[PDB]
Amino acid sequence: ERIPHSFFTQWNSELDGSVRCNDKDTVDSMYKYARKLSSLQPSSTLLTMIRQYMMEADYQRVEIARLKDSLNDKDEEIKKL
Amino acid sequence: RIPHSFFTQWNSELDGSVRMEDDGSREIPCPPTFCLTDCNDKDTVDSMYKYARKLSSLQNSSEEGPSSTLLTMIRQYMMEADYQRVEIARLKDSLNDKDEEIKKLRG
Amino acid sequence: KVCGENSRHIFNMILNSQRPQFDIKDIGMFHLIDEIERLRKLWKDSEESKKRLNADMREAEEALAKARKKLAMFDIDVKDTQKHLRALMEENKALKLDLNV
Amino acid sequence: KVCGENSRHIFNMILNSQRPQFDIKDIGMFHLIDEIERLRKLWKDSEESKKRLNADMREAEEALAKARKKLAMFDIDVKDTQKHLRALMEENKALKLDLNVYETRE
Repeated sequence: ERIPHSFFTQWNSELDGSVRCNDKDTVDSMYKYARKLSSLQPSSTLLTMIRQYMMEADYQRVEIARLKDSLNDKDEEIKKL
Repeated sequence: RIPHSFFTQWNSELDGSVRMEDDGSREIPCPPTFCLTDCNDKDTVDSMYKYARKLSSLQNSSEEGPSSTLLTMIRQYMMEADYQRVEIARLKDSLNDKDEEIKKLRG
Repeated sequence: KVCGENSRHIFNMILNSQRPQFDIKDIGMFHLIDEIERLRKLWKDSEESKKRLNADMREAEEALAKARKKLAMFDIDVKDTQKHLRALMEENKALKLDLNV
Repeated sequence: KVCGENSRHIFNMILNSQRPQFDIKDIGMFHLIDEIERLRKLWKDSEESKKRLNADMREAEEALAKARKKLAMFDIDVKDTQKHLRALMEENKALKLDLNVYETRE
């Protein structure tokens, strides 16, 4: 929502530091290179991790709003007393 | 910890908004002809360069643009979730402090 | 600390799902097309050079044929005078024999 | 309400997220190499024919060179033998004339 720039700067820094001629021989080398390159040529675990993650994040939002309401309740429970 | 009701409502709500698309944007264009008709067929060689230029410009240089949109959006999303974790912790500590403070008022 | 491990893991996976493990310029598409065009020029030059050698060959063979025609003309005349020469020798010898008795 | 619009937008982008992949056979790499090898044979076949024709050409030029030297000798031989003929004809004429004079005198 509103993120203090001190946290913005530390979080970015934390994330960005965790990123981790007339010859036939040569023609046959081209096929060979493209044959291994072809052999060398979104995961289900990414999809299931981002699902849990976003579910937590959205649940934290209403959990925040719940605490804020319960916070004003305690204030007038202080305020009256 | 997540209540089971919130869990089922969220997952189902995400799935009902999921839309898999093929407008053809991320599809690869078909190649021209790769055979020179004669030793003067420079048009075909030109068509090869045109295809290769179309190809490399198409995604590898270009698809890093729309994929950056995901990278920036996921970045702000997660920084927001991670910050709310500290906001939650502060609000809970603030709630516990007022619990101990409500009792003093009774005395 | 601040950046959760889940946040890092998801971002890393996404980073690896978008990176181009085969850049078209890098894998050599343009170099291969460069080679087709280069070979095209060499092929064209050879066909052109072969055309001119045929034109050089037609002239060389024609002039050799003309020389051989001349060689036969000269040989026929040479042999002809040599034939008359032998006859005159036979005739001269006989005349000397008459004078010599 | 529960699933944030932001959560949906990102999940949709990830599902629709694609490299997208370039299959090497599809982009024409093997076809490109096939054409290189095809050009190699066409170039070599032309060069082989050019090799073989050059040897026929040098042979014709060499035989032409031998013939023209012979053509130079024959021109010398023709004129010289004609001169030898004239000398023998003159000798023949004179010998007959001597014989015909001396016989009439006898």
